[PDB]
Amino acid sequence: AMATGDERFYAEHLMPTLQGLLDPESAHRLAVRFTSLGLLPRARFQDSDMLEVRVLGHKFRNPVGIAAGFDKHGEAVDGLYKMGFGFVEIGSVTPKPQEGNPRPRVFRLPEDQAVINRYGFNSHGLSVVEHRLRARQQKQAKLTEDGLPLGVNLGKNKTSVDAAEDYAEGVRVLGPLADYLVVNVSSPNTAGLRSLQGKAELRRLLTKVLQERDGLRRVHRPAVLVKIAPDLTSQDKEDIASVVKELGIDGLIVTNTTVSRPAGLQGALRSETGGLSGKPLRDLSTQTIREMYALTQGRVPIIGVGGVSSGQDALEKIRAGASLVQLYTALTFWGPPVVGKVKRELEALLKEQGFGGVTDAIGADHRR
Ligand SMILES: CCn1c(CO)nn(-c2cc3c(cc2F)C(=O)[C@@H](c2ccccc2C)CN3C(C)C)c1=O
Ligand SMILES: Cc1cc2nc3c(=O)[nH]c(=O)nc-3n(C[C@H](O)[C@H](O)[C@H](O)COP(=O)(O)O)c2cc1C
Ligand SMILES: CCCCCCCCCCCC[N+](C)(C)[O-]
Ligand SMILES: O=C(O)c1cc(=O)[nH]c(=O)[nH]1
Ligand SMILES: [Cl-]
Ligand SMILES: [Cl-]
Repeated sequence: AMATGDERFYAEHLMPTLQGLLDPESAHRLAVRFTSLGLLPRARFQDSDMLEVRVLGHKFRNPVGIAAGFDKHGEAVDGLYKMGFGFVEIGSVTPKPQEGNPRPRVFRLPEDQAVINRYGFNSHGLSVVEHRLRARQQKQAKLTEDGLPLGVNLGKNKTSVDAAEDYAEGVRVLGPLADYLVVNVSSPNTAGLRSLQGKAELRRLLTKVLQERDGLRRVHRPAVLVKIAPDLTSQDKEDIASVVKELGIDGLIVTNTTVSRPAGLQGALRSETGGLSGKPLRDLSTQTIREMYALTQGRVPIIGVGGVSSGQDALEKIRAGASLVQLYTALTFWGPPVVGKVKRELEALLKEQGFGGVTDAIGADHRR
């Protein structure tokens, strides 16, 4: 097809050539700019009814989203929908602006189809992002009604003395502009942050977040999800599941990047500090989805993320318990045509495996 034409040219020629000329962070910035301007190949893929999912109080035209980190500051939302994503997540956004870690802080591992990053929550801050989303608020209301929801991922400032207050501020400022919020407690690149996944600290934090969310007017009241690491102990996972059910958290995003370094990585930069993403994370993420689905009795929507680059990858996460999936790292290797690729392959596999649509496949492995 013309679809598989672009896919091949991008993956085999354009992307490796451009990536060889650019610093990884320059590549990131350039990608956000081009996306923001809508300077994109044609997304010829027409979303099928088979791909629609109803979860988190919304219709999703397709189950493939852009993960947090690509558009940290909400600059490229419309362009990301033009790429064919069924939903967009922006952030992480911190309350105050902050620079993040010194450069270089992003590393390519092409032999592993992986990235390592240590951005450290570089953010324009809540006020900037609020004004950016306000400028297109009604455009987004129509997008959401048309099955293209918006998520906002909230972080905390490096120097904050009260983490829960940083998240509360995010709920109050960006909650009214979001379909869902994410309490990101799983960056590997902010000191002490992942300790907020622990039981006592998590219950107190999430209680505060949910109280702030519940105080928003109805049409401005988002779902609240918790994004977790792939590096949790069994105890940590059980505790999260317990808290989520007790408080009525609306969903989970599973997973962030890993601080592990799986045996077999080949890239020269494998021992850089930071979170590892892409292919080496894939199965660690899938198995975290599987465990969290079981621990929550299939009653808590999961957005599955980590190492998705194909329809098989997406379907493995769906069958393990994800209602929706995200990707980021694949885009850095394949470019924009990867979105249509994943969707096309996923549709084909659903038909081959006897599923009437995505919904029927959610958690299917648990019923074998
Ligand atoms: C992890 C940081 N990081 C890295 C380095 O690790 N790369 N990277 C991306 C670069 C990208 C893209 C997507 C990316 F995620 C595109 O989709 C590319 C693109 C092609 C044609 C038209 C329109 C677009 C937007 C352009 N490129 C580069 C060649 C500039 C990115 O965020
Ligand atoms: C450069 C980079 C920056 C990221 N920044 C964030 C972030 O600000 N917030 C967050 O929740 N996740 C962040 N992530 C994690 C992704 O959202 C995702 O959970 C992870 O990369 C696994 O998906 P992937 O293998 O498809 O990239 C970032 C990932 C990368 C590669
Ligand atoms: C930073 C990426 C550089 C490559 C950009 C490729 C943009 C191609 C999309 C332009 C729109 C398509 N058109 C009308 C020319 O066929
Ligand atoms: O800003 C970052 O360093 C970052 C945040 C996050 O949640 N995950 C990640 O891999 N990087
Ligand atoms: Cl508002
Ligand atoms: Cl590390």
